[PDB]
Amino acid sequence: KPELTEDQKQEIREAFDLFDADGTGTIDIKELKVAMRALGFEPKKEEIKKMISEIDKEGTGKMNFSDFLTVMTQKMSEKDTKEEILKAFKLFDDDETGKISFKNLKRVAKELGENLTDEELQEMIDEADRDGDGEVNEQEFLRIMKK
Amino acid sequence: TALVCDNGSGLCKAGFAGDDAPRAVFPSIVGRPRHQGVMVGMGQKDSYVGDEAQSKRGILTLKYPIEHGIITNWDDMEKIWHHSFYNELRVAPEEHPTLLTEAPLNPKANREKMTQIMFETFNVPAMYVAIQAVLSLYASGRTTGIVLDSGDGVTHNVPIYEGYALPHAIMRLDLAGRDLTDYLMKILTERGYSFVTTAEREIVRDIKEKLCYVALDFENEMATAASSSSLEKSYELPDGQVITIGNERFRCPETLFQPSFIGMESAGIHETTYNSIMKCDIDIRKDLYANNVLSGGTTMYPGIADRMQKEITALAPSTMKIKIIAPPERKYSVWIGGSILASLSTFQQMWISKQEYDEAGPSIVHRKCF
Amino acid sequence: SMNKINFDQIVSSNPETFSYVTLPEKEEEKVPNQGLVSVPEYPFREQKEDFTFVSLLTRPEVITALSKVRAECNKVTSMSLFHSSLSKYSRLEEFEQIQSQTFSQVQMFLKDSWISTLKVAMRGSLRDMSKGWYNLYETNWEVYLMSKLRKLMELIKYMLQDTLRFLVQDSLGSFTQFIGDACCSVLECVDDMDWGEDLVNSPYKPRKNPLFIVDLVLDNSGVHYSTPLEHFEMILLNLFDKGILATHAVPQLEKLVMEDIFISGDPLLESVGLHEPLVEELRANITNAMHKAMMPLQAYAKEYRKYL
Amino acid sequence: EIHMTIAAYQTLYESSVAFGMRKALQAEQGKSDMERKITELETEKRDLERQV
Repeated sequence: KPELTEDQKQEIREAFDLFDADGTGTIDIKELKVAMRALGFEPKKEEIKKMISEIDKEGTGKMNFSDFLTVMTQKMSEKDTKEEILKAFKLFDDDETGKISFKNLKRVAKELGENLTDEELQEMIDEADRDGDGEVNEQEFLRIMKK
Repeated sequence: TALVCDNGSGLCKAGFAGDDAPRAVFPSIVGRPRHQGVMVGMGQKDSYVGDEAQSKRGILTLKYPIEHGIITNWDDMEKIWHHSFYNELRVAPEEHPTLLTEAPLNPKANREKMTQIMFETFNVPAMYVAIQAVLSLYASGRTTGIVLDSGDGVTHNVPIYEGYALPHAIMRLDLAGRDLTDYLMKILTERGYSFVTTAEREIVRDIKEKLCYVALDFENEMATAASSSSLEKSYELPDGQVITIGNERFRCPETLFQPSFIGMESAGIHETTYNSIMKCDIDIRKDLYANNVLSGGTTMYPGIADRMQKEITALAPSTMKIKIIAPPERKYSVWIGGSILASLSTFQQMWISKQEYDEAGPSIVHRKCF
Repeated sequence: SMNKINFDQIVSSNPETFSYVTLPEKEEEKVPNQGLVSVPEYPFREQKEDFTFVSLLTRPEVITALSKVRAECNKVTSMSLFHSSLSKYSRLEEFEQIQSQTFSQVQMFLKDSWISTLKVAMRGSLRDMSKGWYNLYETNWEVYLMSKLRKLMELIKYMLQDTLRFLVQDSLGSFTQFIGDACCSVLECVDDMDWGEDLVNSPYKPRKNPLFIVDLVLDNSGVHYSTPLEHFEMILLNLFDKGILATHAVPQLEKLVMEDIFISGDPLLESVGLHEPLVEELRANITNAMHKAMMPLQAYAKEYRKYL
Repeated sequence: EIHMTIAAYQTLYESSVAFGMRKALQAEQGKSDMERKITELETEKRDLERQV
């Protein structure tokens, strides 16, 4: 079942509370849509009314924080079209080789902040290098990650 | 619309709610003309109150109302409020809900009496009570804070948590601006300026505002002052005599940390605040270390923020980010808090009000209020 | 007043015709250059906004709840954990009965009556606060800890603990002072000194009527009262235990106040313990009071021991 | 603006005299409570006479 870290919850909390200083603990579904497109996704009116139907049987027009968080978690959870996968690899690779060197991974790790060890990084490289060429192509990245 | 009136014992402040500053300020003094038969012959009003009373201070009688932060006489305080409303505020008091403020731990009877006098005599339909530190934290803008407050007649520390005061950890210390003026007067007398009259004493107060500042490393500062004239700062009295002050400028503030100079034995303000948070609970201790906020006149002295930061850190375990904050307007900040508080529409729903005031009446200031 | 303004106009107009008369005074005003006092610039609008954002006071329902629990405390704070009042002397067993009864009564009152009352009253007010931070109908411990609601509840916990702490202190202090007013007369002066032989006469008297009534028996190699007094000292220390421990047993508010999820491992409230120094020194004082007062009974028995 | 200003001045006077007699009448009620105090204490002096 989808989950995200307590620090991710804290960040989402700051997002919610800045989204309106009015301290209501509930905010407009329209602003939820503005949030999603600020993340980079502009869902269509069918998805707008679908999510509204989730949030607001009563029709306040408002998520509470737990709805905001749970719908965020779900929309975070699913798989993307290839464009976003390419974006991911292009950020992972700034050697511009189409290869995730161990350097590329290690910098991405230092950027995100999780301190996972060098053998663990090299092992997820090794399994992610689905063709075993020495590191992971964007092809090999696709091949593992689409699974 | 709403009114806010406040008394850090030293001076009292009168303002319209939501304004970024109060509309008048005037000093916490009342005076009656010494021959009542002359007054009734004149029709000249019951009392001079506020600064014009000072202008006449010698021609009449003068008295203080809120000594050590506590009501010495109700009738005087109501005369203060009357003068405030008509002379400063002009509004009809009957037409504007009104906020009045008190020192903490006020003996229960005083709250009830104060309510009764305001509601019944002044005839406003609704009124609310607040404890000064609580409003000053509102001005700082936290529900979660340990406040230092010092209006020239008293000083307190107050922990407040999510908008309530944990009573037992409150402490009083009877060491405030008046005491500081008296100690400064003593030590200048040792220099040989020998201020004693009320007028001179006011001059001393002005010197406190002009030239005091805390030392950091007090013993080092004192040594450097002894070493050289370069620390001197000079001032000229209203009579045109020039007076010169060294070590004394920071030495006088030291009494706050160093009450043995006053010959009183409770540990200095920093210690008292530490001991208060020690009365508070480790659960909330971290946030208390996170928000140390300074309130009231004595905070006027330059640099005190750094001195507190050091001395608290030393007395604290060296395992938190201590943070002093000295909001620039900190003495007014008590009133600023009330102004914003009353501005909050929901407080209209908090209002104690005439209909309740009959049956629920005097007791609800205990029962309903905070 | 109308005639005043007429008079002032007239005298202004024709001074010489009645020059002996004075004018009234004349006075001036200078516009305070701002109608508000100086108070150098600060983010007043931003501070106000921040205060509105953080605070919990934007919700009259929680106001009604909190004021209600305050009222409950406000009768609670003037209850007593002990019968700090007795009409006249009493025998030991009656002390034990009436104090143990008092303790049981207050324990039932707190655990059943006070907690249930405050819980249902606040719930009733909370009931109709709908979705938002204040949601009774919480479904995640994490979000509850995130919420203002938990912080408010923890403040309720703080207030009701604080109040019962005051009740404990005021009961203990009053009770000890009440014993003190009886014992202090004998506490002044004993030092193993025998009160005399004036069998009808005693210097040791309570300021009021005595606490205790005492039965005297005379025996082969004995003069003694009732049971040797220390048995009373221990029992009264246990009376302290019964009352102070009675403070502990208040169920932690969270588990009754919030129902819509599992919570367990619930504590009690905190209460003032048995070793907070002010209580320990009251226990010392009452130890002195009884132990020393028992000695003049020795002195009186000493003179009876010849008649024995 | 000046019309409102004069209206305010009138309102001020009206309420100020309102305070003035409201003090006078509150004090007159206080004197009525004096009448109560003396009358009831006179009945208590009758009670003290009965007690002697």
